[PDB]
Amino acid sequence: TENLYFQSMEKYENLGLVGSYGMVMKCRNKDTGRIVAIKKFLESDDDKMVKKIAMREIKLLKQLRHENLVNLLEVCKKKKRWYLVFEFVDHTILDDLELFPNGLDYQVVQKYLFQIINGIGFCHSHNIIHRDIKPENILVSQSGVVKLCDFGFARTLAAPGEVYDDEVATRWYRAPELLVGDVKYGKAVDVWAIGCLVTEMFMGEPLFPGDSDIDQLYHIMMCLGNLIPRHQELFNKNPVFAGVRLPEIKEREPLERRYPKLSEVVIDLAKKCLHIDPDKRPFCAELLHHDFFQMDGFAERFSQELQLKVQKDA
Ligand SMILES: Oc1ccc(-c2ccc(-c3cc(Nc4ccc(CNC5CC5)cc4)n[nH]3)cc2)c(O)c1
Ligand SMILES: [Cl-]
Repeated sequence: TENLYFQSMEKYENLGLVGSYGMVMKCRNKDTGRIVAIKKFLESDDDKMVKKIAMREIKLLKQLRHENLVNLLEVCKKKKRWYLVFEFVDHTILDDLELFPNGLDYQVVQKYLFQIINGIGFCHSHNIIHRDIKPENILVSQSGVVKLCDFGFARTLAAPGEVYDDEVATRWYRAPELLVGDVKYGKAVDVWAIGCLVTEMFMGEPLFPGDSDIDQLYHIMMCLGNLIPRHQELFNKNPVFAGVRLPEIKEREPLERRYPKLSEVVIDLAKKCLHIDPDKRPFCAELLHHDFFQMDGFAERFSQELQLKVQKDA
């Protein structure tokens, strides 16, 4: 079955390159009519140890089955190349943000955020750090079901140049530990990224839109103050930053000063996610029990709502 063995690509037709997401093809199932999204995973099966490691990744995808994650449907082979087949979701959060220049309605933000935190939380409990949270990487169904894509397979088989392209593309959402070169980052980098989406979704403005990694740090520190000493040490030892000094800042512009209309509950949520010290950020499950989701029983009501959406939407 679609779970047991490699399937064939004969039943698929190409419909233009999806997206952003590397080489991800939009295809249609000739037999079912189902529209799908196909990514090229392996170039060559030949390397015996390589294949060994690919099966390790595929096995993990098949175990990351969740309502708020794009589903891997099947794996196909053609010649020496392997292709992962994912579901095709209607649109992205970025698409909604471009229709709504003043930000999203409060309840739409609650529903999108709750789902994002839920999907990320599941990743963390399976020892996966998503590392690529941004509006374009968060898909939305016609029924409003959020689905996270792009977490691990393509990134491992990637060039030093693809690593570099990724870091540039996610620049605005990268936590300070990443920007200074901490290679022992943890799950907390996703929480930071979620923090970034809070004010963006409400205000229709990116939070820290820097032009470079030094400029990114500057935007972060102007709002949130000095980096922790561990981060300063990494910065000073990082060849990327040779001849560059960390921002000194006389005047901090705190978040509530920048967005004085935002309620204290919303500000509190963002600040929790945006701790400069990643140890001080909450974990995902704690976030879902913030007042922002719990006032007027939103989280409870919405969990039931979401379960019916999911079952009739799929
Ligand atoms: O390792 C990987 C690599 C790639 C993916 C991945 C899986 C699925 C998708 C995907 C994207 C997508 N839908 C989509 C993507 C972009 C747009 C933006 N254009 C708007 C519609 C006009 C709209 C819809 N459906 N499925 C994208 C990437 C993945 O899940 C894991
Ligand atoms: Cl859909």
